[PDB]
Amino acid sequence: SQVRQNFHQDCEAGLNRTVNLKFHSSYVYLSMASYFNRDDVALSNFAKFFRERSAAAKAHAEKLIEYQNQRGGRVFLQSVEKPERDDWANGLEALQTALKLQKSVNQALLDLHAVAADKSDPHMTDFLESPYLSESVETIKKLGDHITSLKKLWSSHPGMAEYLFNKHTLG
Amino acid sequence: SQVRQNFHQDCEAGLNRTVNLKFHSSYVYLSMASYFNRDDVALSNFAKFFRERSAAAKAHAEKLIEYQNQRGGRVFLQSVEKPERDDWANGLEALQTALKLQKSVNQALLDLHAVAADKSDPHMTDFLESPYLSESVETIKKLGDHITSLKKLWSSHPGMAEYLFNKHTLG
Amino acid sequence: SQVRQNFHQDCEAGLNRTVNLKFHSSYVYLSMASYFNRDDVALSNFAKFFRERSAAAKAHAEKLIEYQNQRGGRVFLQSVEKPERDDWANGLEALQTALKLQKSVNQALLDLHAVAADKSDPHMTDFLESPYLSESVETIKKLGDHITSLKKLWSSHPGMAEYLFNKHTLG
Amino acid sequence: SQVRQNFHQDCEAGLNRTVNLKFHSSYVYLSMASYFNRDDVALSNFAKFFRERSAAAKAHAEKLIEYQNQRGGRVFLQSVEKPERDDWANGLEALQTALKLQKSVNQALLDLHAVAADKSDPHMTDFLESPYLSESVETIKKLGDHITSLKKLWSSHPGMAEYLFNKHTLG
Repeated sequence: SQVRQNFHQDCEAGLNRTVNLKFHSSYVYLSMASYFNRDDVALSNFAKFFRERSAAAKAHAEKLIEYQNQRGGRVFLQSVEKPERDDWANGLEALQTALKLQKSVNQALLDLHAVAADKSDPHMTDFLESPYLSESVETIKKLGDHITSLKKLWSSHPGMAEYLFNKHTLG
Repeated sequence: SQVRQNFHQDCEAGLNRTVNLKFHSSYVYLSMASYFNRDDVALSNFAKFFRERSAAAKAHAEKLIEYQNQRGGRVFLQSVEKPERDDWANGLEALQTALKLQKSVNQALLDLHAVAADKSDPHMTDFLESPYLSESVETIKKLGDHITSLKKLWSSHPGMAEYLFNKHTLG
Repeated sequence: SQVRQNFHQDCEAGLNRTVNLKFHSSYVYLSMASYFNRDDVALSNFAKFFRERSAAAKAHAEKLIEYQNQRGGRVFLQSVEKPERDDWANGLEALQTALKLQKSVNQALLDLHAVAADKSDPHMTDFLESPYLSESVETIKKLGDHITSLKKLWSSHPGMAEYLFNKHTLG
Repeated sequence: SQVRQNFHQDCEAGLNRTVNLKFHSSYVYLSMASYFNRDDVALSNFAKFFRERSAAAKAHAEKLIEYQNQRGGRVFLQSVEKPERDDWANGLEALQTALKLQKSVNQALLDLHAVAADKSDPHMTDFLESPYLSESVETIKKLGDHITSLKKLWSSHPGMAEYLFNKHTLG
């Protein structure tokens, strides 16, 4: 590539692994959004919340693909594995699964950053920091706050907890 | 009728039965709306909800009457039977009665569609599909969602369940 | 499902197969869009065109998932297979691959329609017709027109053909 | 300097070398812009393109001079060497010369970044990353895309290639 400069193979490969990871997350959230729209779950604002997370993860995957092209790397897409579950039990469990998902995606981004740093690629570390690393920690804080608030309500009544939270926090 | 063309007697008769069915539904919802406005029930948004369903069913009956005229059939109106109850117990029971009502009306519309299809009347099947069959399934999904949400609250406290739902969902 | 009515298992299953098919198409177009953004291909309007097709297929998959929920079926997501190629050769070949892709997706939709018809589900046949079947034939006609125009230019000079078409037709 | 803090001599010197490099680039592009305005070349949009690159490089040199003052360093200006050529042959050759020029300027910026990093100067690495390193890679990608598009047309007819590109891409 006539454009390629100071772009290491390990950074190119790591970038391709990270887009698959982002697509996988998006698919997971899509599953959650669809689950909450079921007539027997009926929590429209939980669904909306996960639909937004799904869209955000997908956009991230797309921007990482664009970055690959801009640096002169070659995009290699892999199959996207289905979510681990089709039934997400309830709103608290879905929220907790999302926190763990976001934390593992954050770790992958941290690891990718470390490779760019080790390879002395200031352009990539800069790109990874804003907005990827920053959106990650914000989302993690928001999910953590949400889990705390829902847990407090859960202790009183789970039926009412989900209904109230869906309305006052997610709405 | 100089206008009549490819309009079978069975479709004409079925159409007349369906308008009575629509008027009967409207009357049922009117009864529900009035019940929720009682000083000892006092759930103004439940009443409003059933008042809208009543108006929608009535409009449907009117449009079916117009369709009969447009195709050259003759309208025959029958007496409208009163609702089965004057007292609807509570908000959950009223909602459940409505789901069953909507499902039987949906079935009648499906049966009517099948007769039009069997008689090779593409104009009538098309007319029945949009908006009749489509509004039917949307209403059924909404009522199902509503019953799920109210049932969750019911498990905690029925008194509070109705008050909250009337305010946050129906309002 | 309290909402389910006149919804056959075969229609429910077919719907789940079709969303995977739609997601697979979207992924294919994403691959094409990314390929055209490579510094050694550089046909920004071809990329834009495939990016739009990708977004359209994804939206379709999402609406089919919503339909499943509305009828009371249960969504089961499967893994999304990667595109068959990472390198798409050129603009004419990418266009020809898309026509074949659209035609097979159209066939799957026709087959699904036939199952709904056989099961006497007027709601589903109606839903499949507009906008799914209609967007399909429009896209197929547009792709066919595009292939004809590009082929005419190709016969003179492929280098210039892509550059001109990218600018005057896709731009 | 009462203002100087955590500003190493090597970073101060490197900054002065980089402004000369930026001024030299600007001068090179000025030469290219003037060449394309010759009555015997007459490619007004190629000239405009190089005129913009010239202005951008000059602005960069000016901002680096300001940075030197802000950190308490002392600006030392050196003579600006003339471009290596007065005649740039054609549009493809000028474009290729620019890619190589941008890549060497990018390397100098990467080297400067590495010195700041080694000296533990987070303010300077941050300043170098945005917008210097980022504009560099964007320009390199754009020049690469341009060379690809022009090369495709060149294979058919160089006379027409320049005329079309000057109009459809650079215009």
